[PDB]
Amino acid sequence: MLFLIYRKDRPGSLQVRIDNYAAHLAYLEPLKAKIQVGGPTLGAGTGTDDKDMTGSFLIMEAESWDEVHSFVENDPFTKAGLFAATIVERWKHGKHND
Amino acid sequence: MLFLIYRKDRPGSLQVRIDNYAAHLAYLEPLKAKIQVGGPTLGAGTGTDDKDMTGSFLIMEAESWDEVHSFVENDPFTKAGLFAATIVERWKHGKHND
Amino acid sequence: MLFLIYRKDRPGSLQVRIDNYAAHLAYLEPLKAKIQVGGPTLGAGTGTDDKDMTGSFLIMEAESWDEVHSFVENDPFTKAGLFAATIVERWKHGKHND
Amino acid sequence: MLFLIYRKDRPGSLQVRIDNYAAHLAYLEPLKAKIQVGGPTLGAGTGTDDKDMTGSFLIMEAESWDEVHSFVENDPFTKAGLFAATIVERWKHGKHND
Ligand SMILES: O=C1C=C(O)C(=O)C=C1O
Ligand SMILES: O=C1C=C(O)C(=O)C=C1O
Ligand SMILES: O=C1C=C(O)C(=O)C=C1O
Ligand SMILES: O=C1C=C(O)C(=O)C=C1O
Repeated sequence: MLFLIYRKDRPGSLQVRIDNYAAHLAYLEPLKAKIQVGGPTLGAGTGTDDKDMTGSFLIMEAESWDEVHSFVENDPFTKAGLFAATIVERWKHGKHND
Repeated sequence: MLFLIYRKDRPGSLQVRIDNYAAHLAYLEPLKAKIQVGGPTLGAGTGTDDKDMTGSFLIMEAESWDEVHSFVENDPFTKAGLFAATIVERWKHGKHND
Repeated sequence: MLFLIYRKDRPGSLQVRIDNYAAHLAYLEPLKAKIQVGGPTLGAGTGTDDKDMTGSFLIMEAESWDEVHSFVENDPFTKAGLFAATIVERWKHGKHND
Repeated sequence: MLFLIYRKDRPGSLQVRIDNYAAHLAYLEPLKAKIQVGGPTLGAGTGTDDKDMTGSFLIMEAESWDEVHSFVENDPFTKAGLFAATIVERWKHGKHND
């Protein structure tokens, strides 16, 4: 069972993301087996550096919305108040293929 | 250059999705090389059938927002008025790995 | 200083909303002076009854994102795990008028 | 019948908003009777000037999703490719009051 987890940083908070980035990745590390796809959303331009990060997107396995809820609630990014938006959706790969 | 393309169906419009589903997939077919990840969002429960579809999510390569804009504008789903929400974000895979 | 606070219920959770609706309104009651606009989003059709509710939208005064964060975190609806999406934006009335 | 219409500008496109702002307001002018609430979302800080605008939010009367769809499709802002996100929801004022 897969979930899309989309979270967008509040304006002006890039430094909060940076300050908590190592802790965020350490929080994801034990969960890596459950994360199918993951990475930051990016802002203006073509840059792909740390300074270009504007949010977090993951596709993750979970047994329940309760599990997803706790995962989100316990993220260092969430606890730091980084995000202005959070969107979660149950999801599956298209079964033809795209 | 990758973009997240998230689109959520209007309420009560599952039959519109069904009616246009073959055309939508035919529209995606020539673009398949550019689509890294793709599939429907799903609603209540654990079902993964056609009746459980509530929207469309894709991660796709494009050279420009203009290209993404046209791709969205020309989708049979868009032309049928299926969606209540559309969210597009530039994005990259996390470069450690998750 | 005004914020849009948009929150959409998880699929299949209308009964959670109902179960917590009185508590939610009681939670908003002391804050009513700060809420400029408020009401539920509605689903398919033209109905405007309790059964048609699909989420919560408010425009509210706050002195800080920290205040908004706590307001959201302490809502009976949030504690019950009602929502799949939460979007917050600083906002102002257009100064001509619309 | 009321709809929330939420639209967020693409990154780096503040100047597109500025360039099209007069045309946007002229497009809204004949519709003003149908718009209950309207204004720009705002970004970082406490500023409320043109430079602080990051998107458009309206609450508007319409007889149909088809009407909302056309309204969005015909906006100078939409035609200019200003937006990264568009969210539309049927909505009503809470009938106690908040
Ligand atoms: O692969 C898919 C891609 C989509 O966009 C959709 O809506 C449904 C699918 O099965
Ligand atoms: O892999 C990643 C996953 C995230 O959630 C993030 O925010 C940044 C990354 O590089
Ligand atoms: O009133 C307004 C309405 C809008 O849609 C906008 O973008 C800016 C404003 O000032
Ligand atoms: O006024 C209201 C405010 C809310 O947040 C809600 O969910 C329902 C209502 O009727």
